[PDB]
Amino acid sequence: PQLHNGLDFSAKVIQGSLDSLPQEVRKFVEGNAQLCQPEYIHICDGSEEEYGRLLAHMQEEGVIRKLKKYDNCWLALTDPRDVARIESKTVIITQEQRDTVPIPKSGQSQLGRWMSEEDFEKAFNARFPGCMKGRTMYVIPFSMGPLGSPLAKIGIELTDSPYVVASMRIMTRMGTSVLEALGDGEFIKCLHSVGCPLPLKKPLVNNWACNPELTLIAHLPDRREIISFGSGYGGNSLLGKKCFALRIASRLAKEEGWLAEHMLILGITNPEGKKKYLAAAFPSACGKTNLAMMNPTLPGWKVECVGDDIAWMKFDAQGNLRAINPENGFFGVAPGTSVKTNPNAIKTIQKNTIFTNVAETSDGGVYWEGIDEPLAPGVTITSWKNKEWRPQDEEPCAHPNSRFCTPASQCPIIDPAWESPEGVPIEGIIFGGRRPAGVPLVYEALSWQHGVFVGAAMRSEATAAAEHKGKVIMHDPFAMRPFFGYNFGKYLAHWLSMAHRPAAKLPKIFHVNWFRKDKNGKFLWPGFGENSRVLEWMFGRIEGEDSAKLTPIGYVPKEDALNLKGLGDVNVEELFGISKEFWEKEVEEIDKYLEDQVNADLPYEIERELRALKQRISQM
Ligand SMILES: Nc1nc2c(ncn2[C@@H]2O[C@H](COP(=O)(O)OP(=O)(O)OP(=O)(O)O)[C@@H](O)[C@H]2O)c(=O)[nH]1
Ligand SMILES: O=C([O-])C(=O)[O-]
Ligand SMILES: [Mn+2]
Ligand SMILES: [Mn+2]
Ligand SMILES: [Mn+2]
Repeated sequence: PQLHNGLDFSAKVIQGSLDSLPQEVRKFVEGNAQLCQPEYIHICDGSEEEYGRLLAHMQEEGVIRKLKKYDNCWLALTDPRDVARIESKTVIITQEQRDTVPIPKSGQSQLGRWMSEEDFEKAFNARFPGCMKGRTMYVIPFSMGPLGSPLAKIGIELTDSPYVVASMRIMTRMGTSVLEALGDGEFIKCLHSVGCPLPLKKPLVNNWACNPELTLIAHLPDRREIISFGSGYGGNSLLGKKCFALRIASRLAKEEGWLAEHMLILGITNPEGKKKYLAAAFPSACGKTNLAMMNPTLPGWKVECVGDDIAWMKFDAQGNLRAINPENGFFGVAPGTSVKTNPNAIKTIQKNTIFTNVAETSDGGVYWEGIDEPLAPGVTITSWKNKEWRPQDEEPCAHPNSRFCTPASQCPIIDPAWESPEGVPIEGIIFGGRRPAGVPLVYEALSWQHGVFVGAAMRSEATAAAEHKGKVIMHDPFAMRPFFGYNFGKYLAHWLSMAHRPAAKLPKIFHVNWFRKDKNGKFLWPGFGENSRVLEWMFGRIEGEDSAKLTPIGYVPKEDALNLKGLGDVNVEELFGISKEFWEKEVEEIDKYLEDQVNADLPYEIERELRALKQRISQM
């Protein structure tokens, strides 16, 4: 079948067989092996023996360090330039720009970066040829969602980073059994490279292979391809997560009639023995993980975690909105995690966990801002910059977007239906973001269409999860601004169309704000475990309790309708204060944003809600 072989990479396979691969999978492996020119090919089997060799490899290359204080925990330190997502270098390629983003009326679009095929071809050909020279190409077969389940989606990620392989083993279901389930079926093509071919032209920082200058994360939904170059950080390199399960999947969901959202899924049980499931979309670094693992302070209440970041939802034959968590672990923000804020996370991350960019203690432990644990005398701290660090410096010991990567099955409060292929029934959806002023603690939408408008109007302070600085209040509708895989106007019409479904049991929609501050600049709400008091009110509202009061922005709890026992000091007046002056400016900014950014793709029912809210505020 060949004249000089040349295209047969069988001699370079150090684990597995190209013969054992399905036809379309081998073509994908061999085609990119010809282009990237790796020295070795490793077909992953997901075994414990393989994971051990990958760790020892990384440890011999100075990529990770063993945290001897815990059981099978490891620390990785990255280049300070490769620490988070880069929204400005995350592009979607479609034939028509209108399929990716609405055509803005004035400025440029904030709802996604579109790039033509012709432009991406030039960018691709300038990066990937020979990019894996001297390195191993790992072939990761992985499933998003329970293996063998009909709703699960399968991908193949090619990467030259063992750090990516080890993280994908935690965050997805990967190995030989996925190739057996895939067969000749369709799979999502994922290609990743750190962009540092050997021999090294440039010296690496902290032994972290990356190419910041050429970083590009590209999505080709028409070709079911994800192509990532230059970055090793999880959001850019774990292509099953944000790239697949949110950006690519949101477009497939639009085409197939389901939903892919940036949401946690939890189950909450009340003292009367009743349990309901809730989903919550908060922007990055705005509280999803802490809410989904919450230890409630109300007696008789129990929270269980289905997932903390991504939800795939679909109406069943009975009209229930059912959700699954397609992920296999948690990729959570480390700073702020303590026994008092998220004790269930502390119990989880003590074994089989990979930490990135946190501080190391001299006795083999971890440290970060907000850990709230004193160290023993003589224990010294090494910062994420691999330097000596004292508590009286200015640099934090851990990067603000440092992460743990831990298996979901180790969480003490993991929900017993978290791997159920039928999903869990959602009865409530929660929106919310970081708003230091104006936005009350919690309110309830007036209808399904008003609730969609509430999601579309979400604003929040910038965080360390992306490249945004200044804590400026940005728009982040549905917490999905960095993750839309298609036109945001069509996304809104997709959400609105669910109210047309026959026998659809539409959940209630709430909006919360844990982050409101007083005149002094400190938080008015204790949050974390105390957020169970807000969830209690939502639970009763779903049951139909008459505990709400009508306001121009929606329903708020009645007086003495929230359980505030054990606090008392809470300035309830400022937690639910609705200033006409604040909200007149808020609707103006929402109006200017929706008019410019969504333009002719803005559904009329969203504009009608904007006009209705503007009228109710003027009547105050
Ligand atoms: N004041 C206050 N801070 C909170 C609360 N919940 C979480 N935080 C802090 O906000 C930061 C982000 O919390 P996470 O739960 O990790 O945010 P996330 O939504 O899961 O973010 P991603 O994983 O990037 O999607 C953490 O450092 C927490 O300490 C809260 O209820 N009140
Ligand atoms: O990493 C995440 O979950 C993010 O950036 O939202
Ligand atoms: Mn997230
Ligand atoms: Mn999280
Ligand atoms: Mn309608």
